[PDB]
Amino acid sequence: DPAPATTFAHLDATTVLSRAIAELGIYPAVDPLDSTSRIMDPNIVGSEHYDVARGVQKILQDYKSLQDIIAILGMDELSEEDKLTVSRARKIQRFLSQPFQVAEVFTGHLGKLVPLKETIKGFQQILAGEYDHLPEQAFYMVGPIEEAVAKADKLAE
Amino acid sequence: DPAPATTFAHLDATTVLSRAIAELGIYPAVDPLDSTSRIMDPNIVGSEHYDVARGVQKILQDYKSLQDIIAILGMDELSEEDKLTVSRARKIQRFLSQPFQVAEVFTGHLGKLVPLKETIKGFQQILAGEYDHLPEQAFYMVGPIEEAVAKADKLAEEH
Amino acid sequence: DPAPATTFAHLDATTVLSRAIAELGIYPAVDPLDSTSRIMDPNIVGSEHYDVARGVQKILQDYKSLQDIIAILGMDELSEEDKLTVSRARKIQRFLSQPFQVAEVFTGHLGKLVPLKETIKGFQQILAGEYDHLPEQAFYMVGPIEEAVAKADKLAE
Amino acid sequence: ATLKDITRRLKSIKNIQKITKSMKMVAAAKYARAERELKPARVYGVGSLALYEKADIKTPEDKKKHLIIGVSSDRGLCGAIHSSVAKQMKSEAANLAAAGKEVKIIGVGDKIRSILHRTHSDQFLVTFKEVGRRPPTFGDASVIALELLNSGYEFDEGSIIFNRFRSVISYKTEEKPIFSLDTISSAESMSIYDDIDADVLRNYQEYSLANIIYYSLKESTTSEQSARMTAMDNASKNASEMIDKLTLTFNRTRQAVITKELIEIISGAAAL
Amino acid sequence: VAYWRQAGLSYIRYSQICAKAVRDALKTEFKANAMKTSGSTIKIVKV
Amino acid sequence: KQVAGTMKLELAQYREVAAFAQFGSDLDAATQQLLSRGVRLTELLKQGQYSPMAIEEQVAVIYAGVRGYLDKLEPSKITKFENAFLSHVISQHQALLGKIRTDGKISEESDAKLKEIVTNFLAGF
Amino acid sequence: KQVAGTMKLELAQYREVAAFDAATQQLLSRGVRLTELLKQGQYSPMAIEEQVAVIYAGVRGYLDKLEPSKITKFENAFLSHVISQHQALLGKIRTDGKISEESDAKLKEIVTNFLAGFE
Amino acid sequence: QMSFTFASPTQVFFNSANVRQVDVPTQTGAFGILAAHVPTLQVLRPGLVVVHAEDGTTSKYFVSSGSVTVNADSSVQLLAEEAVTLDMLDLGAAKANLEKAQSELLGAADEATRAEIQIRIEANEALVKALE
Amino acid sequence: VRSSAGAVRDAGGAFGKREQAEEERYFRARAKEQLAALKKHHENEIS
Repeated sequence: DPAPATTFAHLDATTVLSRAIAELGIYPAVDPLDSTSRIMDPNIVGSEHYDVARGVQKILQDYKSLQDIIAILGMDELSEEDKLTVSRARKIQRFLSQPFQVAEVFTGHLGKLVPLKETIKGFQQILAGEYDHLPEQAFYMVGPIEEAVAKADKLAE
Repeated sequence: DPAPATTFAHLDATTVLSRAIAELGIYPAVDPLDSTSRIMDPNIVGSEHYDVARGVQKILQDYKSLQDIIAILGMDELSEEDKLTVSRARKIQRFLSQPFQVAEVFTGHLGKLVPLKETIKGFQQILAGEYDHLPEQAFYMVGPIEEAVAKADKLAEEH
Repeated sequence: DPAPATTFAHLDATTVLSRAIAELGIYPAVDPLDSTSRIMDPNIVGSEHYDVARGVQKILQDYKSLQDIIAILGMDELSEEDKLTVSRARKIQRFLSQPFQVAEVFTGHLGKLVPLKETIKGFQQILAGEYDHLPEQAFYMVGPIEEAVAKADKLAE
Repeated sequence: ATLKDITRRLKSIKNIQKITKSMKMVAAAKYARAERELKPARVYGVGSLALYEKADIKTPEDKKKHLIIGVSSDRGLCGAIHSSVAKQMKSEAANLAAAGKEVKIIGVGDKIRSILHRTHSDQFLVTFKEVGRRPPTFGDASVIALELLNSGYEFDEGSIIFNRFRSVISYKTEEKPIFSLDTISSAESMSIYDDIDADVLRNYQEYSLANIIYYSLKESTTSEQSARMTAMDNASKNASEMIDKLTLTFNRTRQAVITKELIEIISGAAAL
Repeated sequence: VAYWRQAGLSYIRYSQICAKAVRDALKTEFKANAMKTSGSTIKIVKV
Repeated sequence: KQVAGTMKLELAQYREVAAFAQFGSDLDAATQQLLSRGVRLTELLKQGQYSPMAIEEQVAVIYAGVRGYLDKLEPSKITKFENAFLSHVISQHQALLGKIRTDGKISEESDAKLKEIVTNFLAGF
Repeated sequence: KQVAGTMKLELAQYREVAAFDAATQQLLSRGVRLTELLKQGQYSPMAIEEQVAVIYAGVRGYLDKLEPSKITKFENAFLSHVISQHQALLGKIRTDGKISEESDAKLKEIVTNFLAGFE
Repeated sequence: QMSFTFASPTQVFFNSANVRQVDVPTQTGAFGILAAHVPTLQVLRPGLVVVHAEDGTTSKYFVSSGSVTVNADSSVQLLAEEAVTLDMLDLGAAKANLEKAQSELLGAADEATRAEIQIRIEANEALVKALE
Repeated sequence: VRSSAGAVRDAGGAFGKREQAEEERYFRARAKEQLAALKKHHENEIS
């Protein structure tokens, strides 16, 4: 339409809040795959940041594709690598959720402000497999990754 | 269109003739799922009349939904509670047709008038299942239901 | 559009080139079922010519009617006569394509003039069924049907 | 075309896409169940074949009768299942008839009967319907075997054609031979089998026939359900890929209609 | 020969009857689990 | 709020497996129960010309329907049950309706009393 | 009127089973026969008598066996035969307006005779 | 050693197992199969197969009918149209059915129907005499 | 745009014609069977 067609010639990025992710309890609802950006370029954001973002996108697409197979052929017929990617994808999904200092009254959790480098480190570690030995809920609504590790400990004590 | 769209608000009863139904040969082509009225209430026309009218409409709408599935499956695959629905809906579609006295030039048949009681009773019976044993073409262009029975008998005999 | 719509009434023979065909690689992209002439008369072009042309058009039209189902339920949902019709129609669609002299620089293939009798003969044979054993591609961009048979032989090895 | 035409086409294609999506869901359910039930039936049928495998019984090549049992279902929309089975049936029938053998054909399923009712119309000996609506059972195989034996056709050799289920993507049209006690008795390989008079041998042959028919039913049912899953998935994907283009065209045409009506209004306004 | 084959039965029928008997002689629990996967739905057509 | 909060989710789940409704069988007990609850919930929302219902009565009907005291009923009869159950509750248990109306909440005491009423009525239907 | 009453109805029935039993197979055969009978040349109109003659021939069933691709020629040949042999019948049908019973019998004879000797 | 394969159409009990001895019924009469029994084909009677594993434990399955093949390579295939462990049966039912069948035995409707009654009678007879 | 019910018939495409033809086939078959049954019942009821 001429209105969005003219508007999108100026947008430098896009954030797609989706209901299908507020139902799953992940907040903010930002849709990790519909959301795009012009500066997802190794020159602009850097090689490590770009590679981490690409890795997270790839694993999330793979999990999206495998969700149908799990919903049809059953979970028991997935290779070890497929199940590992499913675990990684669920952990990453939960890790994208964050507590907001302004939504404390809803969650009650004290708000966090994750600096960029800590986010890159956390996702690098999750993707490389360093945290294959933690439970999914250890990642739901936590700030840095080290806070996720702390939660993982405190949920088994 | 603006013209009919605007006229719709100035009528107490509309009978939307349809080209699609007229293509099936059903005459009058009145569209059962688009003709409305203001006296079609259980208080003004009576409980049984209202229940039968709504039953006819609901079965026709169900048939409309089923046609989409019949697109792909075929009709042998339909369950046995739906093949009945489709058969009944086709019977009702045919039974809604009627020969008029001013159309003798086209159809050749004899025009008929069906008092209200005959229509309500015939549609009650078609819905209830009291005519699953007659072919649908038995109802095409007939007046009361008894005439459909007689026509079915004549088709059988001449078979 | 008003301009071509108006000019259609001033021409003896029209030749509607269509982008849909050209995107299939067939060239010239002429649309067989929109091209018309005023000398398509059995008393002008004879009876064999007229009959062959009308048989070609009939079969192409049948295939066009089938395309709606074919595009969804695949060709595995057609009667045997329909499968045979589709095979003939694809063979004919291809055989109509020709390499021009002026398109050597584009295609590299040698340009061909197909005499009228050769054209009638080839299409009569394709319609009769003398070539139901060859593959479609044996007809793509060839002159008279002799070259089609030769190309099928080349492909068979 | 006009806006109304594109609207109607798009609505119909959306309906078809939804129907095929639900169909793929259902076929997936039925296939999961059938592939669950095919585990024991596979070892059962393989055990049944064991004898004729490990004591090979080639039939005396100077017979006159044969039988071809093709296995399939009533329902369509399942790729080239019925097509492949009927193609194999007719291939074998013609090859055999080349040698003058008087072949006969039994089709399990209406589709097989129909595909072969143009040519081989007379050779049919009996056919069965209501296959695939519910999972086949040994009762079904015993019914087929009975209706075969009772029919006054003393076949000397036979083959059964069905669709072995390789994987949820692939199946192979396999053929398994089946013999007759006249052949079993006069086979040298059988000399090593004791307590075999000409009675336990053909009680055993009747049971073996029922076994092979049941095995073929189970294989073909699993293969058919997997094929329907794949076919309806492909149909849904084709419908969605078509709805993409139809939606783009619909939006273009809607904007064109708005612009055209507006230009007509303003051109009338200016003209006066 | 055997006495049932004297009537002309086949071993298929003999197994049908024996299996039907065993099925009939199951626990009330296992009837619901064995009554299915036992019946037949195929039907023949005259040629 | 207490009741419609879960009714909304039940209908949302039903609406995304509505297509199967025709096939109905051939599917697990999960979607089967989903679209057997959805049909009942839908048939509770039917209503007649010029006959609005008091809030407490709507709450009672939706409570019966969604807590699960109707999944063992043929859908065609649901409406009748409603038109009966309603009247029954209006006649005998006016005190409970008054308490729901005034408190504006389903206190666990009222919740238990309502469950008892629904169970007793549904038993004798 | 007489011939068209049957012909229109038969075409109307065949038009709803065109996208394809014994009775219905006969129905489709007859419908295709009629449809091949409705084709025509160009700049070659026919007298009403000949139109009714060929329509009668095709709608009574005197073409239920002849091949489809042959009706296109049969009609042609058939017309010549009548226009060369039984012009008295056509004149009688045209003047009388209606098809009389003796005229109907004459047409029956002529149609069967030409059919037998046409192959 | 012996490769044992015991199967019903619905389920499977042993699959190329390694049992020591298996006792099967038969039309020609009961017999036991050991690690190198001479090859045979047979069809079962309604009886109870007993299997002794490599270690000394007995598993008893009532089978209704089927076939048993002992091959050159000492591979037994025992296929039963209906195999059930003894705990899956109830006396009262079987005894009542046996008595019912005998009651209909007097009504010799025909050689065929007589045959079916006789088969039911012996099937139930073996049922009771294995259960009791 | 959204999807209605019974839009395949409305579109009139190849699929709609396929609807109408297939449905007519099935109900022609059933009408033949019902007419046969009606005649047979008539004969069985003259007695």
